[PDB]
Amino acid sequence: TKTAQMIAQQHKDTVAACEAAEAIAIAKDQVWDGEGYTKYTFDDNSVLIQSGTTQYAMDADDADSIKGYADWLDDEARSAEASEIERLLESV
Ligand SMILES: [Ca+2]
Repeated sequence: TKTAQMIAQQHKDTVAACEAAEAIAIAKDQVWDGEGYTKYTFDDNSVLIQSGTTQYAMDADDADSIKGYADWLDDEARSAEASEIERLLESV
């Protein structure tokens, strides 16, 4: 088991996993698009990648906010949430 996986298993909260990763990473790279991501590469060629947008604040009375929630969900969760999202939009 490589370093990135051990960090992800032992430090489930992003802030703690970040401390572990930054202590030993040989590279740190940013992905700017989408949620934004920070990539920590380790000596064993594993990589821990952390999302920069892991929360969403939805105003249920605002169509754009609801649509933004839907877009921010991954595809599988969006399918699970689709009928609720439709209910929300119809109520606006
Ligand atoms: Ca995500």
